[PDB]
Amino acid sequence: SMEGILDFSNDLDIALLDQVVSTFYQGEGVQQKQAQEILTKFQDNPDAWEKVDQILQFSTNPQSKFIALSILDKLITRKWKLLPNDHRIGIRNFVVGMIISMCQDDEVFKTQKNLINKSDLTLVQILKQEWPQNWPEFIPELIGSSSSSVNVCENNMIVLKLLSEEVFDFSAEQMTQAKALHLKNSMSKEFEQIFKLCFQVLEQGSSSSLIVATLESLLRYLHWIPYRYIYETNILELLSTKFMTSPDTRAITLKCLTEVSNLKIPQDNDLIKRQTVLFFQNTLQQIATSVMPVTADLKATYANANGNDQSFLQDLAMFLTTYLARNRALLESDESLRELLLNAHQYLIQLSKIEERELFKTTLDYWHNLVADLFYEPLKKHIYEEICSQLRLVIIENMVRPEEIQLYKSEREVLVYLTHLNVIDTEEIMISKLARQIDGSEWSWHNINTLSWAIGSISGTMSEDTEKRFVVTVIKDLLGLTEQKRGKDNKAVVARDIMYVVGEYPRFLKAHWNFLRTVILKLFEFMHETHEGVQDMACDTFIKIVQKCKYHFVIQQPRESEPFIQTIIRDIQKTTADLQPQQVHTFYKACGIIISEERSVAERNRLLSDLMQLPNMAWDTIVEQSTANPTLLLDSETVKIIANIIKTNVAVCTSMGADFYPQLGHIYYNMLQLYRAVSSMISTQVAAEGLIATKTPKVRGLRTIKKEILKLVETYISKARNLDDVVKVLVEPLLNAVLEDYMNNVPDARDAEVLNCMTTVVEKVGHMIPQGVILILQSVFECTLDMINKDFTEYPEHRVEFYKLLKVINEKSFAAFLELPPAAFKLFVDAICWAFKHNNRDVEVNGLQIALDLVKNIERMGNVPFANEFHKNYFFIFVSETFFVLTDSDHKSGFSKQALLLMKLISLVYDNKISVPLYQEAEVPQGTSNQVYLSQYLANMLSNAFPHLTSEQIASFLSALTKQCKDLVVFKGTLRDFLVQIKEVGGDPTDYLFA
Amino acid sequence: EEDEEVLYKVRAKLFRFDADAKEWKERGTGDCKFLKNKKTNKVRILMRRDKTLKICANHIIAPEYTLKPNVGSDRSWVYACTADIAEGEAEAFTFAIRFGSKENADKFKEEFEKAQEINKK
Amino acid sequence: VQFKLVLVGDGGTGKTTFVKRHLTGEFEKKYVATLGVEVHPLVFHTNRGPIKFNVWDTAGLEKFGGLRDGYYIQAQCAIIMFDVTSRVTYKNVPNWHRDLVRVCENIPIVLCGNKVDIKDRKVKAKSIVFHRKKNLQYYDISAKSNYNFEKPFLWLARKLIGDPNLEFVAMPAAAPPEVVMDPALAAQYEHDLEVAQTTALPDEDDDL
Ligand SMILES: Nc1nc2c(ncn2[C@@H]2O[C@H](COP(=O)(O)OP(=O)(O)OP(=O)(O)O)[C@@H](O)[C@H]2O)c(=O)[nH]1
Ligand SMILES: CC(C)CCNC/C=C/[S@](=O)c1cc(C(F)(F)F)cc(C(F)(F)F)c1
Ligand SMILES: [Cl-]
Ligand SMILES: [Cl-]
Ligand SMILES: [Cl-]
Ligand SMILES: [Cl-]
Ligand SMILES: [Cl-]
Ligand SMILES: [Cl-]
Ligand SMILES: [Cl-]
Ligand SMILES: [Cl-]
Ligand SMILES: [Cl-]
Ligand SMILES: [Mg+2]
Repeated sequence: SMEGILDFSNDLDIALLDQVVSTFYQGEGVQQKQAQEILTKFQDNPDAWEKVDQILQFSTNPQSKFIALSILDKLITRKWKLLPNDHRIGIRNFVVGMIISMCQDDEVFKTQKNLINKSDLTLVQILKQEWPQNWPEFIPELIGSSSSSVNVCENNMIVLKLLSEEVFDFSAEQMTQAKALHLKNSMSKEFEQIFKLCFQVLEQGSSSSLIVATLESLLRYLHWIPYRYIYETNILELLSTKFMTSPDTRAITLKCLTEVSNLKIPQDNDLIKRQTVLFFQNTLQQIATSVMPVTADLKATYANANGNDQSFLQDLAMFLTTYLARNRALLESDESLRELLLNAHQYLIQLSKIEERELFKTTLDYWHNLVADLFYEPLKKHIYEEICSQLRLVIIENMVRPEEIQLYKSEREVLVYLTHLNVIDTEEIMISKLARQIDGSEWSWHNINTLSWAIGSISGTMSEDTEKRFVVTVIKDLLGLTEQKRGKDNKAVVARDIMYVVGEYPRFLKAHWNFLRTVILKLFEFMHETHEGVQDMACDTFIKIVQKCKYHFVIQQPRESEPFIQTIIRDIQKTTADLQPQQVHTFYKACGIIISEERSVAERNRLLSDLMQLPNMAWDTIVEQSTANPTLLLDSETVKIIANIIKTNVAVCTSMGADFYPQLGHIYYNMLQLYRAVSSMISTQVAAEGLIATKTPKVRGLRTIKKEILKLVETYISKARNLDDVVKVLVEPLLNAVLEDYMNNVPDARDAEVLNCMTTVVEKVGHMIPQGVILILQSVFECTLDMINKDFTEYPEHRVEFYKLLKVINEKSFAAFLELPPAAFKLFVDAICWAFKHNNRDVEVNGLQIALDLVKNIERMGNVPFANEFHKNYFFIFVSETFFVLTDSDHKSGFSKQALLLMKLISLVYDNKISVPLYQEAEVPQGTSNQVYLSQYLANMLSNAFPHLTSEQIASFLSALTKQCKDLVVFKGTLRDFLVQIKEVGGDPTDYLFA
Repeated sequence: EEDEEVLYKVRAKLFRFDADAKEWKERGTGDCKFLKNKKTNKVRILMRRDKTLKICANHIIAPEYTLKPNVGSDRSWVYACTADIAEGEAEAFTFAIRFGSKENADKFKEEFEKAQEINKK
Repeated sequence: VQFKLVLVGDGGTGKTTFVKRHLTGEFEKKYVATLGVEVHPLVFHTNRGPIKFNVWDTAGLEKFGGLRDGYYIQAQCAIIMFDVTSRVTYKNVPNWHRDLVRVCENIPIVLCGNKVDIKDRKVKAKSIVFHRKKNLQYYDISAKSNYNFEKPFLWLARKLIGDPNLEFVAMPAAAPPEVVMDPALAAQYEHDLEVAQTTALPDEDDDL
């Protein structure tokens, strides 16, 4: 039965529509869902708008009337201008009439705010179409009708709020530049009269709901109106006194005063400065007398979450921070405003203690502004000494782990400034907090962790002498805390915190070799501790200290027999014996950092030799037995050992880069033999077991070997300084071992990592291997394209790596594309346009960049057959493909680079930089310029694609695009204007003259 | 769970097999517990999701059940369960459970068989 | 004790994936765009008894928008979702908020930045400020890693019940029934188990 309403050959049964709507909003499961589908199809019926007037009159369901207005809104915003004037006036009148009628009934006005607000927004959609040009007395009649009734006056304030929002706040994306300027100027020209209604209601009104709606409209007006409406009327006084006393108006009033604080205001006017001070004084006086005193526990109030207390305290933080960030200098020099200044900051100290992460960040941004200013501005810090002392405790008690990168950074910067301002106060707070860990009063894992992070954060702020005393004191206290504590859990928490603190004071470690050596040896002891987290923190602290203090490991320290790097390498088997593979890799990586400090080549190469001794000997043993009998790779255990050898090589190559070459040279030949052997096993296994083989632990392990070998080579070549060796020694064996294997595996067995490795090769030495680049394209291009051109989802990594490779080949070795046979060059253009149509931002952006780079590469060839053939074959393909993704609404993320590409293509023809006619002979008179033909081609293409546009709209748009094709920002404005006009009927063609 | 002894506890990800969609669908991640009822000495699997603590497995470790390897994993078990009540009404499922390591999966199988022998008495 | 919750935000931000994970525990890797709205009851067990959300998971894509703001009518709470890997999805948050609060003037709303599991984050912490003036709760979330997975619902439950000390609790676990195998479905179980053993488990590279 419910599907009856979709039958438009009948008259609509409103009793039925009301059933469907009720079963959707109030019903359940199966029937809620099928009602949903019926309502959607009803609403989207392009004749459904004809039914709206009937539904609004005869429906008893305010939800049906809401959906009716949704249907009408689709008509108003998209097809309005096709209606005869009489019909548009008909609709305007039945919307206004319905609004007034709903407002004049008290019961309806109270209980149906949803339908009234929706009606008001529908009215504003009509105003955007009709006002003022076809409705000049709208604002006068609204102002007039406001005296008639308190409900109509209140609702008129909702209409004016929505109008201001639609014109000033949300016009940028929804209207042409011209239409936005027209509506902004129209509201501006009539605001004097709107303001007088607003002001009179605030001065004399007694309805709380009327006053609140008036202040809600004022909040929107404050985004755009001139300051004089606020500073040259009584309105500042009313907002900052009367409306702050009433809780009903307080929330919206605070939000208004925040926006008042952001008004553009004269800067050299003592009266205006006094008014700015006065409204702040009034506001804070009302808070202290009507809401809570400066001493109030806002942490407690906020936690209790009574009524609107949380939103109010959020709004107070926003108001104080906004006002003080702009105006605190007004309060700083006059001794009579000192109490106001410090009371405002005291409210902010109390707000900063609230347990609410996002509110804390708001206050922290302000504290950063303040303490940065106290650090640089003369004669200011002394004002804020008690505020800063309190803030030191708040920041230390709220310190987060450095893993929370933005919050830790903000907190550290604030605490560093505060420490500089008073190092004695900072130290005293941190040492007394440590004492409350030691006496058990504040002891917990979270609390010792928090304090450790705070202590670490201020490294570098103290003098070296003060830091030395401070660090020794902290380390002594944490060592005593560890001894005192019972159980492995407790001891491990404090031990992690000692190693965290030590890791953050490299200046101290570099001055105290004996202590640094002790710390490293204790970290080595910890690398045998199986207690969860200890081995990880030992390895993490090791590499962190090495990164900061590497030089102290590579020199011979006084009273040592050799550089400490030799001592580490000589005992590495024992040190690393109990570590997991990833921990071993970190350890080897840290050793590589130290070895790369040794700038004597002989000594560096010997340390590298000695570090790689264990993996090299395990490698040699495997190679000897893997060559003597190829079966032993079957052993899952051997595959894991090989993978971990290669990963150890990657880790050391990561830290040594160019210096790694001799180690890569030692393994290179057998590494590529292993790549080929593993490759055979994978191909064989997939044949014997099916595609499922690629999910088996065995094949995944074999593919790990291939991926890690590609990662090792990519890592080395990305950092290589000797590119002659890369080309003469590494490239040919690499391309031989990896390209044919990639091409000749089934899609599911191809490693995306091959494409990634080849991107680095072309990036670093592409200019030196033109024949190698051609071989790379021959091996990967067509087979990879065929994997990714059936849909946008399959082989996501291949898709991304494929376009990164094409991008670098197009940048470094364009000649490789010149060598493609025509059919493959066509596939290249196809692949670029395919990248355009991705939603995936990585692929989309590379697609558009390749297109721009290709056009530039063709431009450089000058007037030669290949360039002329390119333009004749592909210019219109690139123009039309680019327009398609610009206008289809499915590729908004790529707008900038789409606009850039289109501007490049249009400017080529505008300048006459294409030497041949782009048109086929007999298509136009044989003399005709490419400018004339391009204009005709685009007019025809846009007319076919957007048949609802007029010829004049398309001609005016294209005339603007042509003129603006050397001015990106304006060109983009014109494109955005076109994107607005294609979404509606009867767009004004003069919009494209906007200047 | 207050009337039960905790015999074994391991972090796991549980899947159920969708025959319709021919694919494994995750049911939960969190602590998988073998709970021995102090009254009946019957051992159940009880698994709760991280964060929400909602039940993703609640069934007797039936002596008739057999842990089989999954083609994809050296750290997972697949078994038929004829009566799981995680989501209310007893339902039959093909479960897969995956662990942090092969050692954890091997240890799970060991405890699961120990529980089966307890449930046989 | 049921509350209407409306989920809004750009297509592909992870609204349906987030809800589905909460409903069944599953992580849907495929993107199947919602058509208009999907309504699912979602129950949490609290120290103050059960709370039921009637989740109206709405379409983010304009071409699948259906009734659009028609879905928001009599919502008691809301989640606005964006994707921290897609800047445009954050740029659109004020548009979703606008359409939402015009229909729901005084409801608790959580802003959720989804997909924080992805290394290449595009919407930086420092950029995310829209919530402050609009009094929205904000959470970084991952429907994939379960990062802050329960936080949006815990926050809304506290606001709707008006108890800031409300906690999610463990639903106590009934003794499961003992079973006997049906010898008629022995052959059936052999087949289903063969099919399941030879279908690979997803994400074999994850930590679980
Ligand atoms: N990496 C990652 N992917 C996610 C996450 N959440 C969702 N996804 C994926 O992102 C895509 C978005 O899925 P949906 O939930 O269907 O998107 P939606 O917001 O419901 O979109 P519409 O229904 O069109 O409005 C899917 O492929 C999900 O698997 C997340 O936290 N991390
Ligand atoms: C990891 C825990 C379970 C047990 C650890 N208990 C002992 C560790 C203490 S604690 O880590 C500690 C002990 C010493 C000590 F050698 F001087 F004692 C020195 C340091 C160093 F090197 F950082 F200065 C640190
Ligand atoms: Cl200032
Ligand atoms: Cl503790
Ligand atoms: Cl140094
Ligand atoms: Cl030497
Ligand atoms: Cl755009
Ligand atoms: Cl249209
Ligand atoms: Cl069985
Ligand atoms: Cl549920
Ligand atoms: Cl906030
Ligand atoms: Mg969805």
